[PDB]
Amino acid sequence: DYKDDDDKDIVMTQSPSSLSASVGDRVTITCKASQSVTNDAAWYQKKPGKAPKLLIYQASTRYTGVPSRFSGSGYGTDFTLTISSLQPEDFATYFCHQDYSSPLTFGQGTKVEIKRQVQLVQSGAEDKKPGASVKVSCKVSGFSLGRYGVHWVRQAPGQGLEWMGVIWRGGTTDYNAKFQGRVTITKDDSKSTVYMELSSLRSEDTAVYYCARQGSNFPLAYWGQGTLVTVSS
Amino acid sequence: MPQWSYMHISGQDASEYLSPGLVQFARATETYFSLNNKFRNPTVAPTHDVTTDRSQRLTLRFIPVDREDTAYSYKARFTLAVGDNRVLDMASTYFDIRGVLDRGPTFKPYSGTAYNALAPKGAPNPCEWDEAATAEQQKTHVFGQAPYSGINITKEGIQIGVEGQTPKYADKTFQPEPQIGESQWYETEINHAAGRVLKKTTPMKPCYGSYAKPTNENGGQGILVKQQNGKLESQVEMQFFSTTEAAAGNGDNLTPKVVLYSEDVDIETPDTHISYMPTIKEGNSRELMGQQSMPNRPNYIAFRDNFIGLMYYNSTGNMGVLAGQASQLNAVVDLQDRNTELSYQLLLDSIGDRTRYFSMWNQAVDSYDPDVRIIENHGTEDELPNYCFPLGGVGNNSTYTKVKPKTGQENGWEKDATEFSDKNEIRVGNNFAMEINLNANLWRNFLYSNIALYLPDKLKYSPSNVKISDNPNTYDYMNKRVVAPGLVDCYINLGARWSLDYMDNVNPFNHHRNAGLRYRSMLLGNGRYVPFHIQVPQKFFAIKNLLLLPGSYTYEWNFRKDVNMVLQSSLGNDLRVDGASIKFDSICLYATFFPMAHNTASTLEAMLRNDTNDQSFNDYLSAANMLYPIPANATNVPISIPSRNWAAFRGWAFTRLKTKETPSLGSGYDPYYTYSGSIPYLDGTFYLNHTFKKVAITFDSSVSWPGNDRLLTPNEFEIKRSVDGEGYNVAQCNMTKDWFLVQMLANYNIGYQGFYIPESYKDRMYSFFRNFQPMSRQVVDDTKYKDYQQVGILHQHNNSGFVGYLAPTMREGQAYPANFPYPLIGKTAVDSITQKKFLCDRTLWRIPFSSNFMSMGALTDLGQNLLYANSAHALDMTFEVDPMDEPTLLYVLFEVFDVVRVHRPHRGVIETVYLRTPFSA
Repeated sequence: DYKDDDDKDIVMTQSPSSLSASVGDRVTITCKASQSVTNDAAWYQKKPGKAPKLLIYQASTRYTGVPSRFSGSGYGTDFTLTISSLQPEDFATYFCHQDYSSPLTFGQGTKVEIKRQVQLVQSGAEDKKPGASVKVSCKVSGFSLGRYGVHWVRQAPGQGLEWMGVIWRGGTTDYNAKFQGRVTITKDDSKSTVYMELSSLRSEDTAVYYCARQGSNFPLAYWGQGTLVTVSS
Repeated sequence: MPQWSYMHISGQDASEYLSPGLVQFARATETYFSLNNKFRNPTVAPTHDVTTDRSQRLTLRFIPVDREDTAYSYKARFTLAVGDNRVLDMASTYFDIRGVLDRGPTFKPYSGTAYNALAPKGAPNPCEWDEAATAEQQKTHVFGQAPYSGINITKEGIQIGVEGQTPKYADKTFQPEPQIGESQWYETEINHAAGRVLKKTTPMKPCYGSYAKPTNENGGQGILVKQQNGKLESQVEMQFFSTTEAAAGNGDNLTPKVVLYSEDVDIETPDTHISYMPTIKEGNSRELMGQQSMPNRPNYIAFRDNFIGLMYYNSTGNMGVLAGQASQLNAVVDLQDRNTELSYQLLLDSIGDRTRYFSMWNQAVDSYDPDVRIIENHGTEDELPNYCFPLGGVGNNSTYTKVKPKTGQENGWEKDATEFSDKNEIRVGNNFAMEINLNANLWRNFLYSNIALYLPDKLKYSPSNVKISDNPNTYDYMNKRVVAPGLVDCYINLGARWSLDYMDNVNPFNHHRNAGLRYRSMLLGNGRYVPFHIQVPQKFFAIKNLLLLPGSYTYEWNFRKDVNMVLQSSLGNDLRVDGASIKFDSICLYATFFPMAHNTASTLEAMLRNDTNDQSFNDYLSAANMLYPIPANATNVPISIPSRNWAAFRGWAFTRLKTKETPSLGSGYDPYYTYSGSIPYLDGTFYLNHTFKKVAITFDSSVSWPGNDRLLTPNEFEIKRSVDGEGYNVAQCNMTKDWFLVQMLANYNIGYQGFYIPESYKDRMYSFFRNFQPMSRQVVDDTKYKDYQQVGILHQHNNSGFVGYLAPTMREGQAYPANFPYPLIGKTAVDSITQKKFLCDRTLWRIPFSSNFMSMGALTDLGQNLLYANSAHALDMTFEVDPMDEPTLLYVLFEVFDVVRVHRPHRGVIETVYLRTPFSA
């Protein structure tokens, strides 16, 4: 009866959906995974313009340079992120995340609203018509592509964070089955650049596309500037 | 008949019944188109004048009239009866002898052992011993094994099964059986184990060679003790054991995990001895668990080649007799200057092929392995390493838990014990192994078995803490004397064809690879107790081919009982002292007669009784034999013959013998004969020819022979020369041009029109070229090699850490660069000298009394010339030989004529006229 089914997407269910808060309030968010992820839960903070910032990883560990007011908890299926005392700089949208299994999955993302060195640089934005394809670049500096694999994530308007794929240090690719093989990730070690090519575009692929890299023992932590791809008929 | 001649069953040959023109044609076309097989040719047996028609025996058996026996001899008297109109060829006669033989406790017709041959030679048997307590107080220690896994262990023994609901326990008399154990290679928990162990009362012997006869039909060896009521009873006693840690507990939990069945047995080492005795103290001890066994040397024992020695020949005191009943006179006239046995040997060689064996007469020539006599050391083909591996193919391992990756992380890993075991055996790296040089080991074993163990006794030493005989002629002495393997190791004269100098003067036929002696030993069997039944032939030259006409005749002969004479051993030990005994139960005489038609037999008898038709024979050897003592270490051998007649002198032949291996015949019994090896004087197993240097022949006095400035060195016959400044050596050895020429001419008449290989039929087993083995080698130059150092065997170390020190005992020492032998090849080769020599076994040296040394006729031209035919001459020969540390003999055969004429005037009468010239009776 009870056996954690691997090789099946792990859904991060984030509650509540939205919240209204005032400076000084204490905020609490919860995440329920479809199956145990031991302690491989991470929380990110994302603001509209900037790229995601890693807050907590391995459930309870504070990433480098994270204020004391943030804290994480939980294990297995249930996890909680608490801000002891809010501060105007914290008004953003926070995301649950798991990397225990592939594909990487995030939560739907909660909305905190008011109540009354390593470098990755991507190519320029662009737009195209349905049925076509895109190729995005990701110039890398500060580390070798033989030591780390590079992931590709996207954020569609009014949606969560979608893990697209990764190319590992040895060149082995891993793609999100959700994309029906439209994604193809390549890399040139000489030019230290990673390419992500998407095909059979649909109007629903209008999104920001982020180049990303994990740490040796902590989740995704280094992100590109983001590349906006628009598609309309 | 009519149809036979037509079908060519009978009639005339093809040449006679075919067209003359066709026969002519066939002869013309034979070379390129034969027609012979196309036409039948008949063959018809004669119908009359050959065979009789009346009842006639083909074989007669005569039981002896009178038999006399001493301790060393026995004579048998037969009345050989040739009926009228019967004809007897003495070649068809022989003595049928039957008796009981006991070859003794020194007879070992095999190498190695029969018992636990695969056991490591130092490994002990499961044993127990008393030892000083020390924390007199003594305690018993056990060293054993428990290979049987049983169901349980109670005070009733090991449980080996069930009979329904009742548990079945091991029958102590034979269970558990030592040859049974686990059936799989890998380890298992064996909580109930059982085995057998020898009581402390049974002496300690190493497993290799251990034998204990069985006391029951199920293989049990436990000695049985006679009880009061008179029944035999088993004394097997059970001994229960558990781990020391388990015995530390209080006791209620205490249970035995092992049970050993201790028993006494009648251990013995029938065919092995101790190569390493650690302590002289008698009694079981831990130290005595280290003693090592070694198989006893092989010693084949049999009757001699061609049954040499069984019948007295050339002994005045024991002269055979063949005579007519009427005439008291004897037809046999034997001399001590005659060698009947050796004559028969060389005769047989001339007629047929001595390499073939005929069981009837024990006809199996003595021989030696050529690769034992001359060592041809090619090293070993050990380019590839040889390995032994664990029975599991891997060896030691570690236990590993399976882990699976976190597929979404750079380097995240997670324990996976749900579906897999957390104790998986895995070995990292190559498997475990050990290395061995198989070909090097096999070569080493060959050298030690066939050569090292046969070295002269001066190179061996007496074993430590082991009793040994005082008599060097006993098997015990030869078997226990220790030879260090380093004297004949893998690196001896490496890359040379060279016989060891110490072995040149060692009888090569006293060896366990003597194929002939071995065959004759196995014709009797593999045991020491042998009831034998044999046929002995008549070898005397006057009789063996005589055709005996009708009449009655006394045929009486004497036979030996001396084990050292009738028997032959490969080691040559004194079989008198070493417990050999023989007994001749019965003897008969068999005569085979041609079933000749009586008219033909009568006519032939009539023709053969006439004077002109006397039968004539002569000894094949045709020589007068003389042995001159050569005292120990003497090099000059002078001999002289007083003035006498030399008409018909055919030549000289000579070799060298050892007084030890040469018995004194004619005495009837030699009380100082302590040797049972080959007897070259009789069997022709000569092997000391190479020790001759030169011969000086001086007729009368001051008259050199052959003189006339014939030879390169005309005064003397130079056989071999050490460093010839003139360069007179030949054939890449130390033999002289003169001597080689002489020998080639004597044997084949080759010298003068080129040197080449004689025809095979001319070059027989005892010929010269067949046995001519030149040899050369290089050795370090102790004077010119500036870094020379004399390192005796005591301080040589090659293969150190992998061989025994000065013994055939176990691995010893440490690995280290070798200090021996000096390299004779390569960039760092040492300054070297060259030694040349040769061997010439089986043959005799020949100086024919011929003008040109050739053989143009038995009666040499010089044997007829006026000088030696009409005058008397004294002779002075001087042989120069190599010194030898023991007494030897100069064997000189004066080649002459040894003829006999045989006359049968009337029925039952036989007269003989013997002549031998030169050297008359």
